[PDB]
Amino acid sequence: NTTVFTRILDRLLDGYDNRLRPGLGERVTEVKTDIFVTSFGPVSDHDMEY
Amino acid sequence: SNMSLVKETVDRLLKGYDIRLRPDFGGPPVAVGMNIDIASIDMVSEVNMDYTLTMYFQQAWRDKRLSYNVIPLNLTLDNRVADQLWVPDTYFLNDKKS
Ligand SMILES: *[C@@H]1O[C@H](CO)[C@@H](O)[C@H](O)[C@H]1NC(C)=O
Repeated sequence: NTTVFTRILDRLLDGYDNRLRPGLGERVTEVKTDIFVTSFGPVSDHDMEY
Repeated sequence: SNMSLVKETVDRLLKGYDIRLRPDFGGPPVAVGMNIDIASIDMVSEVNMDYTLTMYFQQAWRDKRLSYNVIPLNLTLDNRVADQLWVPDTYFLNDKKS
């Protein structure tokens, strides 16, 4: 089924423009965000950074 | 559809576009307006005689070849199309690492 999967992935980017967001003039894009902090690094006091 | 119309417009704009030539290559100079939105000045070192600043450096010019009169909205394209337009060769003379 590698042929069928390749034909799906090829039909998927057929005529795709990656310079236009989904719903460019007809809607507003809704990006749902999430964060999983794997490690809270060392807080440097001199540079006031973390 | 509106999306297909915009895609056709953009493809027409970038077709036959010469990046080697600035706007008005054989005419008057192009006017590039600068803006700077300084986010922070991090460190002012006396031992290296330098200072680090983070800014939102914006430039605005007028390219007649990227002019469209089909859609009435101000297009915002992906940041990867800037590799296919002409952008002025601005450099900071007294920078060391940026
Ligand atoms: C495009 O930008 C100009 C200047 O910022 C503004 O006057 C105009 O309303 C904008 N167009 C749209 C469709 O918002």
